[PDB]
Amino acid sequence: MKRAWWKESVVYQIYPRSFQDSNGDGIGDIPGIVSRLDYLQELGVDVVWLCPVYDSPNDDNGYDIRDYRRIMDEFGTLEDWERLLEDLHARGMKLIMDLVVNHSSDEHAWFSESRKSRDGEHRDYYIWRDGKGGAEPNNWSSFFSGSAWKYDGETDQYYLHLFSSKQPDLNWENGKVRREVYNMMAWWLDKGIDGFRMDVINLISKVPGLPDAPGEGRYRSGADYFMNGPRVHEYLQEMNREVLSRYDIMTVGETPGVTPEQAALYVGEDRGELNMVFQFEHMDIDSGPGGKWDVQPWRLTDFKRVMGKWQRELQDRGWNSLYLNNHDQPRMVSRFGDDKNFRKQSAKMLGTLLHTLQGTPYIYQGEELGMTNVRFGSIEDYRDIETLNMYKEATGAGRPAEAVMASVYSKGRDNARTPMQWDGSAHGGFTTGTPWIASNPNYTEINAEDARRDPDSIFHYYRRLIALRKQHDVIVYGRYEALLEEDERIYAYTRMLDGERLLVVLNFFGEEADCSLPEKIRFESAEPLIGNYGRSLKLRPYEALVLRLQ
Amino acid sequence: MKRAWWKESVVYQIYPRSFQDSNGDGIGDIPGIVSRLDYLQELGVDVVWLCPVYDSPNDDNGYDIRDYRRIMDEFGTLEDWERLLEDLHARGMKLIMDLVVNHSSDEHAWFSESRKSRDGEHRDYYIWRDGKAEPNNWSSFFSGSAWKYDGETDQYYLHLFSSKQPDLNWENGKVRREVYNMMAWWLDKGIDGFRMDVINLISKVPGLPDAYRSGADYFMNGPRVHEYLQEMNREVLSRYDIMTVGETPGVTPEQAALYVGEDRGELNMVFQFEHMDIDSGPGGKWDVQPWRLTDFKRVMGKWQRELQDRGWNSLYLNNHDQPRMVSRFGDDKNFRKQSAKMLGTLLHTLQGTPYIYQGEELGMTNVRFGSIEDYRDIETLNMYKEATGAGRPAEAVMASVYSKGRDNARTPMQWDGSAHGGFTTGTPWIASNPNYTEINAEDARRDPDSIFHYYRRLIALRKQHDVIVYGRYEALLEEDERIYAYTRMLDGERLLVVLNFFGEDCSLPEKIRFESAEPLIGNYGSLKLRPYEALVLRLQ
Repeated sequence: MKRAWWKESVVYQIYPRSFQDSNGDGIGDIPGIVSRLDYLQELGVDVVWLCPVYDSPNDDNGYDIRDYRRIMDEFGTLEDWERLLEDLHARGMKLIMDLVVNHSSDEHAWFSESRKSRDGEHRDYYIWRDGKGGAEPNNWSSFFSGSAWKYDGETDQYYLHLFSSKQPDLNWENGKVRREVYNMMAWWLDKGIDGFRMDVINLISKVPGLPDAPGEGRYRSGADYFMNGPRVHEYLQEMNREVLSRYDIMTVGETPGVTPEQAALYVGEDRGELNMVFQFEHMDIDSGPGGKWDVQPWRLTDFKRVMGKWQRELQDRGWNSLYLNNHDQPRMVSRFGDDKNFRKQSAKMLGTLLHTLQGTPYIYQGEELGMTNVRFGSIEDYRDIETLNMYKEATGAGRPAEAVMASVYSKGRDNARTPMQWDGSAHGGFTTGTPWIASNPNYTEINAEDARRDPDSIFHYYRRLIALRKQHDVIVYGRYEALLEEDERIYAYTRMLDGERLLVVLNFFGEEADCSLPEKIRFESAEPLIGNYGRSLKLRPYEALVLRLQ
Repeated sequence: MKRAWWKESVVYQIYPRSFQDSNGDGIGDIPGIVSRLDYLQELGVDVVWLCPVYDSPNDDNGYDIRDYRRIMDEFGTLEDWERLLEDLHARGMKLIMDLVVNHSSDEHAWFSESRKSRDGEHRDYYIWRDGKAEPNNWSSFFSGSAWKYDGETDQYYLHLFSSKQPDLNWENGKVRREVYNMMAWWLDKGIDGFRMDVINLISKVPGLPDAYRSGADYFMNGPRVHEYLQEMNREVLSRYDIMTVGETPGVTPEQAALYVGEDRGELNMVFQFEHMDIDSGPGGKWDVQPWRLTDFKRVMGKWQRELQDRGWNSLYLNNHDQPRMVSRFGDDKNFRKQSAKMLGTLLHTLQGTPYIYQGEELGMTNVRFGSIEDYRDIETLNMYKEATGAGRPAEAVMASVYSKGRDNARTPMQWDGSAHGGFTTGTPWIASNPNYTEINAEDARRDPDSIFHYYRRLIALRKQHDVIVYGRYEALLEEDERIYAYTRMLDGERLLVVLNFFGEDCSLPEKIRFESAEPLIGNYGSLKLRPYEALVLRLQ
């Protein structure tokens, strides 16, 4: 439809804590990011998205912010940060920032002022309500564990904590709250950040009557009332109008459990809200009805459907973000691929997908190296307010630990927050000392040096995926139309733009499949732009080829 | 801010059923409206809002539509209707239509197809859900639950208003798309606006929550109202030159701003029910309670000040769903004339689009029939039944019906002093108030010092001064609980509207310095006081 940079951009997500350490603390630093910057520029990353790098008590790794206008002591100083912006702006690259705004820290001046009394202005900055029958005002649950309300005797009432008790949710139904949100955004936008990734933007508004959750139970989901709220769109349009407009930026949003059509009101060209959004609908292919922990077998078809559905739906007006792994999610080469049998091949084709699909590709740390989910011996080797709260509770319910651990091993978050693997030394040359979380012992195999050395490496495939992306318009803007849809072993689609065509045939299993191509897709000019392995319908295991039909 | 006709327009609400009958049936007809059209033109009415005049079982009297594209048999034919449009357009006047889109009828083509099975396309045109017993502890507006069970499908259907008013699924495009077609169907014919019925009740919280009790939190001011209205505006309302008012229950000045706002591109104006709950209390509408003039003045001023800068206020103190004003906020017995005139001054010397209901100009009073049998309203006659079940004292139940009932305003309009104030030749569907030997149109049109001519004079000056329409609002003596005073100023022009809301000291402030007294109008033809008096002095 229309052209823009963020459309033909590739964003690389950096979890600071476990990217690069420059002081031997074990916690990754911004200056550490600066040290490794040449890596990203060689890969060809265009935009960089650092996870939250603000002042936090570190209950949820930065998402609970004590001060918005201060860089987290552990990461560095505003200067160390300013360097990264400069260097990146000098390497021709861009910086994205994490907007965590529906919830704040307990330590934020506001909350410390809120809890003080029922008379202070700051009391309505957060959702304080009175208990329904000597308990919580609803049967809503926290995401990590337990209720989403915590009591305070100083005021004799509960406060909404849809996440950790240290993440008190903000009352966006207060002009003051919203107005202050815009100031901090401007504060950073005034400094030249080239975009704002917004954290759970659709959780910003709650149903006015703060209802309970039909279905009863001890503690259940209030997702029908906080998620995809009534005033969500009312505020974003204010945000755009108030702050986003006056700056040239890119805007992606963490919208969990949004339907394509709901997204269109976020992602829509003329909506004037956000530029793109993170749907979690393809993160619940392996997940089941009970929760994220309900790991279930998954059908390639139904996967292809959610991918295609989203691709087709937002195509005409709107832009799809392409992501299969973030810091909250397990790593892909394992999840949708063979971590053991065909790690390298798996990653290459899965990467092909997100790169030969329409939308803004996102890459998370280590994706390029084909990093695998981690399986530490004990729970002690883990550190996540979700993991160690799902364990505690489930074990308190008498549930088998081996079972509870099996869930942690596949659906955990620290499966992705392991010290990145740069080299084969101690801690994959991340920290000189000891890491805050154990490093996967794979670094003697999975590392950056090997990749940058090995010409047939995952790193160098992604490079080329990015390289051809900049060298053909079909890849970015081209139409989407799938083939052999019913087939449960071959994911095949075509990207066409103007007269240009692309045939992306993929094999999601470790079996040599039958490339029985249709006739609808005629060809007299086979032009393999890229291939996992360098009519032979015998497609190799976990193989991926993007033939340019032309 | 900006200028537009609907801003300096006066709408007259017509309840067809009890306006004028031209076939002795008792039921008022559209052709009957045509007969009496010279009355409205005389008064000065610019726009005419007929209540629903479409094919209906007549359960809720037009608000249950079996066919949207057909005029109710009892009212006339499309031609009889077309005449009214032509005559009105030829008298320089306009027609507003009722848009009952929230709820269809059971007899409508869709519902009869919906209930058929779980497979037909029409199944998702309405809100059918599985029970939980019933889906939710939501209650209907008339009585009982807001869900009725069907065995054919073994599920309940959402009926917020009545079992004969099945609510429509606005999360379906096919529903919405069809809504737009009928709108265009009428708009193609040249109707000069659309009064929309429970517009904010179109969208329900997706998970159909439990709250028998009010589910207002979810159906009212729902999550996709503003989403749809923009679509509707975009798809149809923008393509024609019209005026649109919306029936929005329980809307705060700020929620309205999203509906009434200039830049929102949704609705031109809305009907707030916040000044209809001054006399009402915490239990319901029936909880008649004593009311403070200050708190009344607040809700009036609040709304006037809030929507002032961008937006437009609708000025209404009685509709077909509400009791009459000369009685409610005035003395029906002591100073009917004075109560009527000062209450009219308010809505005519306040900023906004003044709405007049039938008989407001004649100072018609709330009706007190001997028995309940003399009443005919689904709401009235359903509470009475429920109340007897809880063992409510009929005396108390009727005392509620007498004040807060809807049939108070739907009695045959009193044109003259003959049988039925010259409404029907036969017998009226509802007994006519015997006041027609006192309260009538002829007397008004005759008597120069009549309520009719005061409203007319209010309508006149309205057209002759811009301050009345567009002027700024600022109140005075706000704490005073007896005198409702405010000032309307525009450019250099000022207006001082001093009003006495009771039958009994005009200690004017100095902030309001004047060196030119110019009484544009006055109830009764320096500082004084008078019973239910109202004067609009133009300080200038």
